[PDB]
Amino acid sequence: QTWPCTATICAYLDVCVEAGEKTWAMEAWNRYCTELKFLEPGEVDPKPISRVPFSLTREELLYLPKWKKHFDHDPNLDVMDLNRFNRTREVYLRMAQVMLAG
Amino acid sequence: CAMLLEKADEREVNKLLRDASRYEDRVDDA
Amino acid sequence: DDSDILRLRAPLTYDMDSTAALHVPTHCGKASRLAGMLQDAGGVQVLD
Amino acid sequence: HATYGAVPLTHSQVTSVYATDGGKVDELGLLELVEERIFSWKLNKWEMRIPPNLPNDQKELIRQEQENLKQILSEWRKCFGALNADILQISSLTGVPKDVVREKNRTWLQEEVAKLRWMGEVNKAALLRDAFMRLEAFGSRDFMFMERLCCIYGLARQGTFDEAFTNYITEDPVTNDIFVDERNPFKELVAHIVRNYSQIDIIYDFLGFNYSEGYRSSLRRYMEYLQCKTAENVRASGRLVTGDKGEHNILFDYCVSRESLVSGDSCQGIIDFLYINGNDVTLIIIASDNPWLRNRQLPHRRQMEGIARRVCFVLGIPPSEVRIRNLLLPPTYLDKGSIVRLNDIVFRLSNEQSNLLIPWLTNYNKELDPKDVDYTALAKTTNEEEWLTL
Amino acid sequence: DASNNRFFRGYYYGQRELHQLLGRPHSLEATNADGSNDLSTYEANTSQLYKGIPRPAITNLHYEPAWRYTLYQAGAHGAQLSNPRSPFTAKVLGDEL
Amino acid sequence: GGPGSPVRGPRGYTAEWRDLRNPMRPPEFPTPWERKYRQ
Amino acid sequence: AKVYGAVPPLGAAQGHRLLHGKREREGSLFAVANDVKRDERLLRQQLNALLEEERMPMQARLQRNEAVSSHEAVPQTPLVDLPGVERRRDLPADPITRLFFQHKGDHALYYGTYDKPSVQDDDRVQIEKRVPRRREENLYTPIYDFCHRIREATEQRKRFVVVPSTIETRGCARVMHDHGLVAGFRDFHNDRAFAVELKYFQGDSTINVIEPCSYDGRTEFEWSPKMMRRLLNTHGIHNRLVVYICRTADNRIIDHIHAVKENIGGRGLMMVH
Repeated sequence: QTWPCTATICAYLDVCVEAGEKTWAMEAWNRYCTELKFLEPGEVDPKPISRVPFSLTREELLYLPKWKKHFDHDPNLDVMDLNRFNRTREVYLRMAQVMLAG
Repeated sequence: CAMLLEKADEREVNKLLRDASRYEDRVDDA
Repeated sequence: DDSDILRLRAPLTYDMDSTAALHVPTHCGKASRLAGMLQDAGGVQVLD
Repeated sequence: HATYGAVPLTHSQVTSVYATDGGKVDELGLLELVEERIFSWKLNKWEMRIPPNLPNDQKELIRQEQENLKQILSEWRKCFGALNADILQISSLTGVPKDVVREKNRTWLQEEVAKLRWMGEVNKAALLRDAFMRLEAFGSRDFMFMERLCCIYGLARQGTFDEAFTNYITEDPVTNDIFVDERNPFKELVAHIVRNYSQIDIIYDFLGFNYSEGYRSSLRRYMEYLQCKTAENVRASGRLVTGDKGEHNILFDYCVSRESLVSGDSCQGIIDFLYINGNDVTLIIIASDNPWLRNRQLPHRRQMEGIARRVCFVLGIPPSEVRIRNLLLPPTYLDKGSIVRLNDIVFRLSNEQSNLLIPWLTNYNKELDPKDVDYTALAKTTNEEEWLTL
Repeated sequence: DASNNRFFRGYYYGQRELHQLLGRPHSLEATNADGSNDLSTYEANTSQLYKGIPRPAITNLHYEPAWRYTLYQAGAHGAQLSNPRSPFTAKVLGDEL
Repeated sequence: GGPGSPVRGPRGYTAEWRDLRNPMRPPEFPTPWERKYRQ
Repeated sequence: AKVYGAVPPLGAAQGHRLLHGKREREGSLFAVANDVKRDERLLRQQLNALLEEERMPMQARLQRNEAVSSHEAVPQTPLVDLPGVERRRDLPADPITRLFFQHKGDHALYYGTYDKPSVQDDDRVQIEKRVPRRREENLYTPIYDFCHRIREATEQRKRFVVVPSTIETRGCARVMHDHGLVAGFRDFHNDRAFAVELKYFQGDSTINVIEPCSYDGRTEFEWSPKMMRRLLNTHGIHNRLVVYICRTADNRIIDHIHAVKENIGGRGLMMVH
């Protein structure tokens, strides 16, 4: 259940194209890169890193159960911030390549 | 149990009647 | 009205008063047993 | 998904963001289209939706209402799944088109099951009868119309699941061509919602979808609206609203009986609103969520004597005719009963002027949940017992 | 922690200190499994539900069967012929073998 | 497999409502159960 | 040759797989392998199902049978009732002759704790909490002096004992009253204490011995399910004669017999027989 970033999607679409299997890239598209946008004049260009990174207030530390305080580095948390550079056009290109390949 | 020509009215009439008969069923059960 | 009290004496139908007759001892023992007996008989039969 | 620059939306900026004029909108076509797309999601589709930069408490609030929207929407998902299954089963046993199934009478059933029984097949006769009987109760396409529409509105209200509804790769009928659907049914439906239902934020609060600070403020916005359309002149001075008439029309926002009840000076008759219509006075109370703290909440008879003769002193109203009454509403949400007796009695509104002023009341079916039924019935406590219980 | 492990719910040294610190009421024989008669003021006045960490995505795997895979077969690992009497082996080896 | 083992975890009507049927109504395929056993 | 239960005679047009015997499809090793695995785990699944029906407790079975019994086609909404019928009633007691007044549950806000009790039952003396005067002394527990109250009141042949009221103490009382080691008991919702009624038979008590598990509160004994299972066994014969009471992780007060039944371990409280 790790949400693939844009880079990861790129890689998997490279594998799709070289394999020539469109049916992989389609499900991958449909699931993950749909809402992927381009950058416009009103867009803000490379988006700042917004994540807090994870801490505990003394009440969070003392009163919470053991698991709520358990931080293993989890890919999903920064996925937003891996995507902050807008590599979208690459994804669209790869996807063109696949639809051609299939 | 009331059969009509309109679906909405059949719907709510039958709901009402069914609930009524359930109440009476509780009295009878008593 | 007298005719209305004359009506009271008639035995219970389901057409008039919409209630089954009481008969008490059978209801006392077999009320909770009925599903069992019925499904032993292979369910009811809805005829027309 | 949520990105830098995403904001939780208020009602006014939702009305601003989606504003589009178009005439032909099936409420029941679109609602089901959007519904269907949400049921098509997998759980990861709910993942990144919370807005990136917020104070942490506010983030917690948004997490709460998001999780409740998702929980409600899935809770409805499985229900719809079963419903659709039953439609499909009737259409399979009868041989009728899957569209028409919902509108059938009981007559049609008495005939159809006669056919099926007389064809010797008993199992599918009983099956059909079951399917139809529950499809009668839950089948109307409008079944829960309001809370569904409020769900979708909630989703607009977060200003994050916006673009989750478009841009999918799709197949076809036997054409089976792969294309990309660029239609966004969401934007359509929400635009329709804003164009038609003006007060829908008020409704969204009446249904308890405001988990923090809920349904109080929307009630006074509602009452104030009602009064403004009722009378010819309304001054709003702070927490007090009056008429320029010389005849008594007065709406007083007194205290918030939620905090002020548990906060300080434990008391009995803590109320929320006061409304004076002329010779009638009405105390409007919102029930507390403590079943313990309700028993006090509505005023002692001595307090009603007191308020009555105090109004008599100040407003100059004759003490012969004064009728002072209580209205206490459900704690976390607002049902049909409460709104009807708010419209009809507190304000005097004949059915046609209410239907004029408030169109959506006909579609609004919400009723008391079993858990919440008893808020009205209160513990009767003896006077020699006062040291023990509140 | 205290729910699945009996050594944590020992009262008079671990849990006594913990409750004194957090400000719960506590006693020898109490209502809650650990040492405590009731919640503290903070725990009663504050919902900790969505506090403290986001919900791990892998949780989804419970409610959605779509995500239960096994990438490989049982013997694709090279053991396929283990069962001497399986139909698969009768098909692979043929009868005379 | 007992209590020491790792935990297993967890408006309208559901799909589990339909499969259910009254013992009063005659079932699907009339499998000749022995009365003693159903007892 | 009349046939009952066999439904339409000669069934309907069904041949067996082996008899009809359509020409066997040649699957690639893929098809065959997958058939073997899916039908293997199909059999596994079935074996599981049967084992689960075999091991189902009677209560589960009864709930199931009478749940199906009442089942209707539409899932009907609950009907609105009287303002309430569902308040748990207050257990009856007499005001005039009393150990303690039965306090209403409607007063639940008034109540205190075992440590700091709210003023009630003034006409009765109030039991005091028993605490150590110095370091070497044991640290007493409501269970410790619960057991010793009962033991001493049994030796003096008294009918009633006033005894400390805590969760596991009145738990212990309910269990003893289950096994019939005690005539009766009641909690009046008095904060400090509640009362137990002792049973005598043939001139001596029904209780041979009653002993607490721990002398301190600083010592806590844990009972493995196998231990509680050993107790039940007297050289091959099943012995329920002696009763052992214990806490569960679930805050239940149980005897060792139910504990062994569901295979849960618990913390020891006392033995009695």
